[PDB]
Amino acid sequence: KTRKESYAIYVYKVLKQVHPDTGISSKAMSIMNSFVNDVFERIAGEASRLAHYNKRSTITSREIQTAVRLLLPGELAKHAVSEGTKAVTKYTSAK
Amino acid sequence: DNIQGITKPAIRRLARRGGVKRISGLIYEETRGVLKVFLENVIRDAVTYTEHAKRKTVTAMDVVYALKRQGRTLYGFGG
Amino acid sequence: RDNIQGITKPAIRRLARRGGVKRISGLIYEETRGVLKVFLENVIRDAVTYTEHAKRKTVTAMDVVYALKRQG
Amino acid sequence: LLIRKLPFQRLVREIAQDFKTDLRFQSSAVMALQEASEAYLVALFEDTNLAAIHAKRVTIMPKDIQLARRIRGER
Amino acid sequence: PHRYRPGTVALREIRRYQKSTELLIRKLPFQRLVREIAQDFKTDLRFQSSAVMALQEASEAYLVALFEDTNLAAIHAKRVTIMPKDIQLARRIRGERA
Amino acid sequence: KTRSSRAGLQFPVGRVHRLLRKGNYAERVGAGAPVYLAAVLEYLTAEILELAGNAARDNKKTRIIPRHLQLAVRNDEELNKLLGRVTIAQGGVLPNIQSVLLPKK
DNA sequence: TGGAGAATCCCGGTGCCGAGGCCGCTCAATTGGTCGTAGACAGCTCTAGCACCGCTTAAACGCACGTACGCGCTGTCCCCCGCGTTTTAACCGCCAAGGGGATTACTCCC
DNA sequence: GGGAGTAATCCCCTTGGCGGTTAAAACGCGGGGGACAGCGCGTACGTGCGTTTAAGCGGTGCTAGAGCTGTCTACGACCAATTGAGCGGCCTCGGCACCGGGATTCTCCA
Repeated sequence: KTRKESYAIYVYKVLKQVHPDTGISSKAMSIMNSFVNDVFERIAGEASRLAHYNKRSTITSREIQTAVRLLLPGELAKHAVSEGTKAVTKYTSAK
Repeated sequence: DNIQGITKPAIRRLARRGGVKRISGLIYEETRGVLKVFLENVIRDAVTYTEHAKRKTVTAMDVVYALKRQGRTLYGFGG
Repeated sequence: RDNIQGITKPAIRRLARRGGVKRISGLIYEETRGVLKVFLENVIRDAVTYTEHAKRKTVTAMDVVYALKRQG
Repeated sequence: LLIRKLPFQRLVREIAQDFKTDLRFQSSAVMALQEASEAYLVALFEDTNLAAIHAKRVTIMPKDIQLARRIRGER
Repeated sequence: PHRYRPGTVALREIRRYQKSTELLIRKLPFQRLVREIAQDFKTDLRFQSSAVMALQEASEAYLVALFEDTNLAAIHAKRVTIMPKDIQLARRIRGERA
Repeated sequence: KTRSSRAGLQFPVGRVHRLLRKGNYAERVGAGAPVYLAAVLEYLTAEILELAGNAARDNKKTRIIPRHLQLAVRNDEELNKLLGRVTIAQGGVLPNIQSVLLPKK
């Protein structure tokens, strides 16, 4: 049989990191898999034309942060850029 | 024609789902005409990019692509 | 500070005839001022974002082209 | 243009001060702002013209003006 | 015999249909409808059931949206009854038809 | 050993990275950019599943149907701002009745 | 305005099928070294936006004032609405002809 | 030197046809309350003219941030080997809706 990549296990351990005793059916997992896929190619879209509008052929994270501040409004954007900032600092401070 | 299979109590049920309190009998022909407009638009785009893939069986995936060129895409079908 | 009243009501009434509206009530004007202020606050936020990422501190023509073509 | 220039640059600068301090503006970009905003507000007034005519009225008011903003859906 | 007043029945209907989520239009008339419509462009077009139900759910989304816009436009017009002139006005102000 | 363990992250960096590479957006890429993008992903999906669990405790259900997700996305003004442009398969509509349509007696 | 009547709800009992683990497999992340490379940083140029100001001015503002029609109220009537009745085609499902998307190799082209 | 058309194939997928049946489409019909014509009104709103005021455009400083370049050096592609994260067949027991029927709660007019 063929192989298909899936994100059931990943958001699965995310939700058991957050919600201990809650089950989820197949339809909600499918619509959120399509959601995370859709937000992936769209934000790859803004990353692409911020790269090419700034005459750049290289993706750097600064463009991705800029892309998410250009689309996502409000204080949720500030929380997202904050948690991502701590994520990339604990990435760069790793051994 | 098979548009008479879209019955008027189904239109009543979907209008009560759609939030309409009081319904007259003159909306059905307008609804069917605009249904022709949107549905032949979507199916011409879907069969166009179905035959762009050189296949003859129409699945839901290129349907989701034809919806996401419109800007009101539909989730849960690998999109 | 307080320059929302700079949009004069005869300029709004010229916007009404080129918009084609025959008669205007007095309550229209501050509503339209709020709508244009909301939309301007929406677009200048993107303009500041394009200015900040481009390692510059001024707004140019391609910046406003992108900011106006993003929403359609 | 019929809306006047220098309070429009002043108001755009005043609002941009709430976003980031001390920006400098090219003239042509602000002209692009002016012509685009003129286009959208003209459009919304033939929208309100059709709203008022369909409401059997000749004078518009902000209640009718807002229902159009929920027709487009912005807030 | 007992006969309920109109409007309370509509209130119960709108509550039980805004509570519900099931597809109310039958699948076989819509299936033969899209078969006949697909026969117009090219012959022998074959549909998966997933595409049919996805287009069906999309049709529910657009019709419920335009019904809610119709309702807000009609209560904006100081009426409870709906008329087709509301349909052309709601389709023009949406900008879908120029 | 994996970069997910060293990053303190939980979504796969390599899978989204190879999705970037076969996405052919540009030629060269940074290192922490998919880490940032993945971190934004579990933040946003964690907020979505938090609101889904909130709806689950609201309607006495422990297994989540997308009713929970539609109630979660359509009561928040930010989620109505971001996902008002997008429809939902098996979405449905909230109970909303007008003031005049109420039986004013 | 309260009771007859009917819709709703919720709990006792129930059956079912799929959510989630269990184990087998398997192949792209991972290590690490190398080498092309392109943009970070420093440096030279340059030019026009901003600031300030003065001569002259089209337009805004605000009150006076006449009045046109949106709204309140009155009267009408008719048109789908609730209830009852009658056909009806949608759907289970079982089978069945067959059809074709993807799975292997074979060989060609810019 | 790897993308692309060409050839069997097959087993899962497409489509449908036929028997039963069953809640639903649609029609019939009294009807009554909201759509809608008609009058009073009065008020805000259109227009018109004195007054002002910011305004439209020129003139100059100027400098400092945009625009272009040298370069080389850290930084990303990429390629041989590995394995454990992460794909799939299989099994099981519990979440949840169905059946049902009494407690609970709108509805109107006498």
